[PDB]
Amino acid sequence: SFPKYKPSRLATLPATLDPAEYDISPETRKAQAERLAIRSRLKREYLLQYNDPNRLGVIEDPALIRWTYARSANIYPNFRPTPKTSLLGALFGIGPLFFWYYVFKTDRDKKEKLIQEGKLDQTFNISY
Amino acid sequence: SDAPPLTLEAIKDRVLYVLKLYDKIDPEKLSVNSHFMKDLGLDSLDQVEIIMAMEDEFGFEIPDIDAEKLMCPQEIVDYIADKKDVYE
Amino acid sequence: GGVHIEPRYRQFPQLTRSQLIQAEFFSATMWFWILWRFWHDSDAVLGHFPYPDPSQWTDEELGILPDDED
Amino acid sequence: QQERDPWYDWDHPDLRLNWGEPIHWDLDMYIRNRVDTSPTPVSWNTMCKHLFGFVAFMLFMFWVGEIYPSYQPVGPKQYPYNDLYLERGGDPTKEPEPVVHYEI
Amino acid sequence: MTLCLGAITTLFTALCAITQNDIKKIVAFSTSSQLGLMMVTIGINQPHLAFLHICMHAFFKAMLFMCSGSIIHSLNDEQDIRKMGGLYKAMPFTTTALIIGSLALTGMPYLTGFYSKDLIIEAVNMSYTNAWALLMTLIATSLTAAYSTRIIFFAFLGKPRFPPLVLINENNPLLINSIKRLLIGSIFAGFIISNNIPPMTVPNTTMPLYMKMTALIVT
Amino acid sequence: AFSAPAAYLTHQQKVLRLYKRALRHLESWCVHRDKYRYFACLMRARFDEHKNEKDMVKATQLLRQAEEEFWYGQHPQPYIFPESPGGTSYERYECYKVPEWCLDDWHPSEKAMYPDYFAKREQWKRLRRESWEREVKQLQEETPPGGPRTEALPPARKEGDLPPLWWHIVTRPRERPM
Amino acid sequence: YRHSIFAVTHVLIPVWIIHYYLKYHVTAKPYTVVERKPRIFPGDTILETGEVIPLMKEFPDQH
Amino acid sequence: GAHLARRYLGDASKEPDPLRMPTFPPDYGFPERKEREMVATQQEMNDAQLMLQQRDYCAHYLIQLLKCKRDSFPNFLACKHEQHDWDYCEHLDYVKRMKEFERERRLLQRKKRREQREAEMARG
Amino acid sequence: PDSWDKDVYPEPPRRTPAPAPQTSLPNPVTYLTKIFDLLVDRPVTLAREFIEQQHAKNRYYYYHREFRRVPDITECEEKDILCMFEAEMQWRRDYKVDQEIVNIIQERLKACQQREGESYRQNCAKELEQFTQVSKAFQDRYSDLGAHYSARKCLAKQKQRMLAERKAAKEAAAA
Amino acid sequence: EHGHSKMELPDYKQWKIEGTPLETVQEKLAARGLRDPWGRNEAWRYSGGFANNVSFVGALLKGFKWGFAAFVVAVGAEYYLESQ
Amino acid sequence: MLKIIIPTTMLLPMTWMSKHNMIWINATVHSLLISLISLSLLNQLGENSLNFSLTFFSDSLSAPLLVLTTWLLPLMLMASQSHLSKETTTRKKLYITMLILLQLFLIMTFTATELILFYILFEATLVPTLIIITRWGNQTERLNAGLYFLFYTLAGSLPLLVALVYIQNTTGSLNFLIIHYWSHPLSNSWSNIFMWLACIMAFMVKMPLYGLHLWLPKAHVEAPIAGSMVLAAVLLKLGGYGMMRITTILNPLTNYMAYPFLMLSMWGMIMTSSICLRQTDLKSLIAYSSVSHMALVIVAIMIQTPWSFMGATALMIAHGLTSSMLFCLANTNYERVHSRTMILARGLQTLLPLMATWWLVASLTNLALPPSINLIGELFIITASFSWSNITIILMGMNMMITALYSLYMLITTQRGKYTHHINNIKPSFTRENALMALHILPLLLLTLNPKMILGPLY
Ligand SMILES: CCCCCCCC/C=C\CCCCCCCC(=O)O[C@H](COC(=O)CCCCCCC/C=C/CCCCCCCC)COP(=O)(O)OCCN
Ligand SMILES: *OP(=O)(O)OCC(C)(C)[C@@H](O)C(=O)NCCC(=O)NCCSC(=O)CCCCCCCCCCC
Repeated sequence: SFPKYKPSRLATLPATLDPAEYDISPETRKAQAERLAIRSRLKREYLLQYNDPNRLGVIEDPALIRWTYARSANIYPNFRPTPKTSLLGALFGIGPLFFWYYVFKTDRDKKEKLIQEGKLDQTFNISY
Repeated sequence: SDAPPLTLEAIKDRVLYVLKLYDKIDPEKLSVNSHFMKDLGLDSLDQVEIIMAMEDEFGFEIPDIDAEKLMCPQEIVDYIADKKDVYE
Repeated sequence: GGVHIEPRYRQFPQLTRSQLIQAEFFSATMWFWILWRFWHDSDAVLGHFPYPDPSQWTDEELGILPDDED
Repeated sequence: QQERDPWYDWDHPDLRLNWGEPIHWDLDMYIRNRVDTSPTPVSWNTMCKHLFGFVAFMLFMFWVGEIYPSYQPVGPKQYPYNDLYLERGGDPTKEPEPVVHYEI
Repeated sequence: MTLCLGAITTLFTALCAITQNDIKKIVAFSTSSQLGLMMVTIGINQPHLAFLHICMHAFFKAMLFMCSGSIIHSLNDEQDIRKMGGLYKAMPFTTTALIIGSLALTGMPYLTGFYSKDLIIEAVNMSYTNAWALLMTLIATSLTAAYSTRIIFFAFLGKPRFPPLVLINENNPLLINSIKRLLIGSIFAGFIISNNIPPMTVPNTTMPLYMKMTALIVT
Repeated sequence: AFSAPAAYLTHQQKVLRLYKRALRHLESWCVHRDKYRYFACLMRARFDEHKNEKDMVKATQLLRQAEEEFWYGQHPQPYIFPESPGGTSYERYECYKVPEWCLDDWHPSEKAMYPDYFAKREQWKRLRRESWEREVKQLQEETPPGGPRTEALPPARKEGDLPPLWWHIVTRPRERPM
Repeated sequence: YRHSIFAVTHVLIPVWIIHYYLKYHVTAKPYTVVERKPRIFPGDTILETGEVIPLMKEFPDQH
Repeated sequence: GAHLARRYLGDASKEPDPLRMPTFPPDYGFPERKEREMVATQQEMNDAQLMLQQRDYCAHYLIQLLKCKRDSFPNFLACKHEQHDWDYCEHLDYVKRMKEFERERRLLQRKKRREQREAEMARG
Repeated sequence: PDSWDKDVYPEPPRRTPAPAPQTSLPNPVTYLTKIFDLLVDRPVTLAREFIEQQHAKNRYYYYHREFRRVPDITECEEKDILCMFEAEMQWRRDYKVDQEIVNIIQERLKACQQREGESYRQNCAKELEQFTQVSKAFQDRYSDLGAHYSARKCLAKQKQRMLAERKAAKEAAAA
Repeated sequence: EHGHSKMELPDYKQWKIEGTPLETVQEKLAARGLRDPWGRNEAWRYSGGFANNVSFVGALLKGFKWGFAAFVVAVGAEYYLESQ
Repeated sequence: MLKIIIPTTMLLPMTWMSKHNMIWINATVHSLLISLISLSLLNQLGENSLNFSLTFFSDSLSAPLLVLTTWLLPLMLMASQSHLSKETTTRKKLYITMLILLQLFLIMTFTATELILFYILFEATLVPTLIIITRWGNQTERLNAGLYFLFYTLAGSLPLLVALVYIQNTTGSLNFLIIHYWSHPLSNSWSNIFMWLACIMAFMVKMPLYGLHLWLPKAHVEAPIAGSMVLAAVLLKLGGYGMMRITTILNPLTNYMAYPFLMLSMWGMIMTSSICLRQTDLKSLIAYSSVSHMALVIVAIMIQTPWSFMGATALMIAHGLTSSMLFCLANTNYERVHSRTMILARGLQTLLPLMATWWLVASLTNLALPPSINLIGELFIITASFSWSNITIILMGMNMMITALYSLYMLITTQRGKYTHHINNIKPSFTRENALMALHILPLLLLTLNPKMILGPLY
């Protein structure tokens, strides 16, 4: 009996504290086998391409290209106008603008009123 | 730094020196090719304790995946020599 | 720049008497300076001027009349 | 990517990535030079609570100390020439209301 | 604001230093606490005293860091206080230099840290300040003494804990001269500077006996 | 690092790893050597109480409470070796490691210096050139259908053969190149 | 000899250049170099005028 | 502290307020009320340009100390008598301030007791 | 030095104390200043004498440019572009001159603050007042004109100020 | 010129648990029925020049004797010179 | 001004009648000579201007831009030498002809005594850039990018022309001197509001304003190196110069109408600097940095104070130089790796130390390290905005922090760390690239000695 550990988004659960690894089953073992099989196939291909004395360039990585394309050029064709996207876009693209407009307009109206009333003490304020 | 460059003679001497201080191992029966589990009758926990002793004596820690498959003093000497790039 | 000193492997390292006498000299001069300053200017630690007791003062010089005048 | 295996023989040891494996959508956010999600010896909520409590207690006690200051049993310091009027601000043509200091 | 910021900074940094295992991290939190004390001095309207503390801290903190670096280089790039043990006799010059530096840092009387830090505490005792800020300054002084004790004890007093191959060496003229110049500095410069500069603040001539010495009992 | 990882960790490997981690963190807690020896032998005794244990179910019930107890008292600032993945000098000299192919870009005036070294380099290049042609066929014949099930490579089985994919293992820059 | 050459070519020449620049060009323009006025205490004599600043009020000396 | 404890746990109005001192007339104690004397005149006390907070009633001793420190410069340990005299004058100023503080404390005590006695007499 | 005007840049007589050594211990400052003089000032002075005689061997002059006055924007027809151009250039030159006047006053104030040491708050009240008046005048003349300032905008600002002043004075007189 | 002269190792028979705090450790495990198999290996940490320890106060007072001697000599000289 | 215009035109017959192997040398030498000649325009007066003739006039706002435009062409030729090696002589001469025409159009644009001629050349600069982007572009999206870079600009510039001629029907002249001298206030009316919008949004598009900046990452990524340098250095400053020229007629309506654009530029810089933090492409990151800097310039121009104009001019010059250098460095990496991805090629300091030093200096200038002219412009704009309103300092400080963050992120991702193992075709830097970086960076550190030459007419 000890105080327990609570995982969070920025503090993930340790591997040793994951009960899922202790629920060992034959299909889990086969899944790990095929996972390491595909990893070994990729490693073998990369090592074959990497140790070649005739290759004098850059080993093009399909995964990096896929990552860059999905991040940059695959966004709009998959975009769909949904209520979530609509409200999120409207908020994050309009709200800050109107908030800053309100703040600056209030400040400048206050300053202009103070100037017109003459109670500002703008002495030595030559450079503007 | 100023550290002297160690040789495999030094590595083997230090490994055997550490193993002889292990009272669970009779100093006369131990050799550079003497296996730990069969020739010396040591458990797995004794092997991991030996690996920890080598780590403390040499100042670097061997990864566990590589550590569990070090069964002879010569294997430890060779692994350390490959790690530290020892010529002669 | 210095002299050659070899490793020892589980015994005490080789020490030159030069560093020993230098360290002892500097510790001795630190303690001598501390004692000399404590002797010559002791008011820096234990003070020089006494702290008067506020209650020890009498009512004559504190401007107090016996509760009847003003 | 900080919590990946550091002893594995990665193709990109600094990045800790392998050639051909799928790349996380947010890889450039976890690159060992930025936010890392490695487990901590203490639960995140506990550290949050402790830090917030410490900061709040310090601020509250600073406010209390401002409310209840510490000082010595002395009066205000006395300055000779009308509380040093001429050399603090100037204005010599007004003849300020004079104050004189009580010798005790 | 400056007084409160300095007080919280010095308190928190000393408290963090009180239990660190890296020597360099300990000295870093020490210098952060000293900067917090400097900011506290600024907050009580004593600028020249803060400048004097800057000048003395330069000497003794730089020499402390050089001693730590000498130890680190001696033991083959090791910084955790769990792995340097008995170095009082293994390295005598580094030991005595670090001892003198820790004494000056803690405001041992008539050293370079005395002439600044004791005046800092004396001024903070009799100013219209926060009670909390004064309390945290006193606790920071106590924690400074405590972490100096931690460094000396864990690095010089017990039995050795470094790897068997002893490579401890000190006989290099560059290191010896560089350490000794700042040793002479941290010994005598406090007195020399304090007695050479013109008086730039009103002295605290009269004090209660307990309030005059409170830094000593705290340390 | 040198050994290719297996598909999984067996129970024995997990117990050994937990034992080593517990000993290391206990050493971190117990600074002095005699106290560490006493408590480490106590840990060994408490660890071998169920060494001769029989069934896997409650043995896996164990080594699970042990993980929680270790994580509760894991010394949040453990000792780390200087060159370990958390040490103060983990990747200090990675800025000094220059690949060998850079030497091919050297000016002929630079290669006039160190001529014997470049002669040996040419010999090594020729040896790699022939050995690669042998190695590719050896790997092709040896590998099972569907590719390797593990990232473990076979050794050389003939007289003049060299281990497959050896160039970028033996030509590591150095541990401390400068 | 090395230290003599060092002091000649690393201290003397820069100080010559700086002194020439300050004394003949920087000080040519007004208000470029402004000095804090030296402190005047009772009993001091001034070189240019020669008068004597009077002493103090003869305060009662005790302890 | 003891005064802090007395003021912050006892009656607040029983103890003086440092931000409002003095709260009583200066002739309220005795009618003589001798006046403090400043030795240094404005001209010499400005020509030495000590400091704006060093310009107190102890300025003459500070002027003497500065005079020596300028005069006997290489031997920085030459003069201690003027430093001692300046410290003594500052000590005297501090004890005068403490006298003022205690005077106001006991004057407030007397005023409070007089008011309480008057209220008791009115009640009876 | 006659390189600048003493009336434009006033300086106090610079009274300095005389040495009054109370000890027989020789100071290092005097010896250091003597050796510095001997090794630095003499070679520098000789080089300057050589350079000055070389300059005196070949003497030639340069002159300050004088600008005549022209009709300003107030006496300028509404659409007469030529007189508007002349008045505009005159106004820009006057603006530059006023900027340099403010610069001179600011330099006076800075020199006063540095020279007076610790009694600057009292001994620089005259310079502070002078700078206050000059800054007030400059702010009235040229502030709030904008990036595209012109003589017409300055004239309009002045006219608005005079309207306000006249209205206020009329109200005060008839109250 | 470096440290290359073939430094020799000591003999492993030199390290004995005798005279070290490892006796206490061995006795405390023996009360429970246990032995430390690596106790001898660490004996070198208590064998040679490491056999003596200095207290914190002793370390602080590293050069107190010579300093006090010089201080009293200087004080005596000052007294004998001023009272002339 | 014909002494600069005629040699630039004569560069065309010299290019076309040169040897098959001597075109680059001739073009570089004569472009450098023309830049040396154009350096004489830096002598300005505190009075109105340098009125050469009825058609062309010069000012201390036009002179630095003209000098930079003349100076950029030799750098563009040096950068374009490499990737055009396998091109036929006719097409190389066509590329040089496009660059020469672009320089000529910019040179005639920056004098432009009349607003209609300014508009004509300002829109004429669109054709050579479009051809350069859409013809000698490596990737397939160039065509798409070209369309963007076209239509956006025209969508902003077509109304302006209308407004321009409308002004001539009401005032009778578009000559800048008469427009300045005969200026009258703009009353608050819907007609005047739309006239203001038509006169402003033409230059707000090409700056570019946040929300109208979408064409810029596309055009900068898909253009060749020389197109990128000419787009980032000079073609972005056309909007700022046009705004400075045309704001003299929009008063006092500018004070009322600046808010929608001030809000978009003040919040826009934060958004673009944040976008720079998460970018897998070097060229896109540099483009968004350009967007942030030009948003700050927009704020400065809209504030309309002398310090604002000085800061805007200095920032325009410094940003042009720094962005050109950054694009050149990224192109030197791309010519080796052929990828244009930040994370793939790493640890290049250990392989190319001098190029790493160039990267460090370029990032330091982009980070606005004092006393560089970048920081002079930024500080002047910040002070002017603080005078405008005291709350703006929050946004400016946030932008400064994020700018330093992403600049050092650029430096660390590419130069520091461990090199990519499987990349072995990283040859030592040629003398051409090193000379290109030196010629980019030395003018910046020389202009920091005489800041008054790039501070504009309000100095
Ligand atoms: C990439 C996108 C950028 C494109 C921006 C385009 C918007 C520019 C602003 C509107 C363009 C046309 C404005 C008219 C040009 C000015 C000419 C002028 O001043 O004449 C006006 C004419 O005013 C107009 O005709 C305005 C009518 C506008 C009709 C078309 C409206 C287009 C959309 C306007 C709303 C959007 C505003 C912001 C633009 C957002 C684009 C992102 C005066 O009328 P008079 O006939 O002379 O009468 C005087 C006697 N009473
Ligand atoms: O023969 P070997 O290959 O050496 O295998 C060793 C062993 C026999 C133990 C193993 O292979 C085996 O077969 N075990 C059978 C059952 C078993 O051991 N089950 C696990 C027992 S759990 C346990 O030992 C409790 C540990 C509690 C202590 C935790 C440490 C906490 C430290 C806190 C920080 C200091």
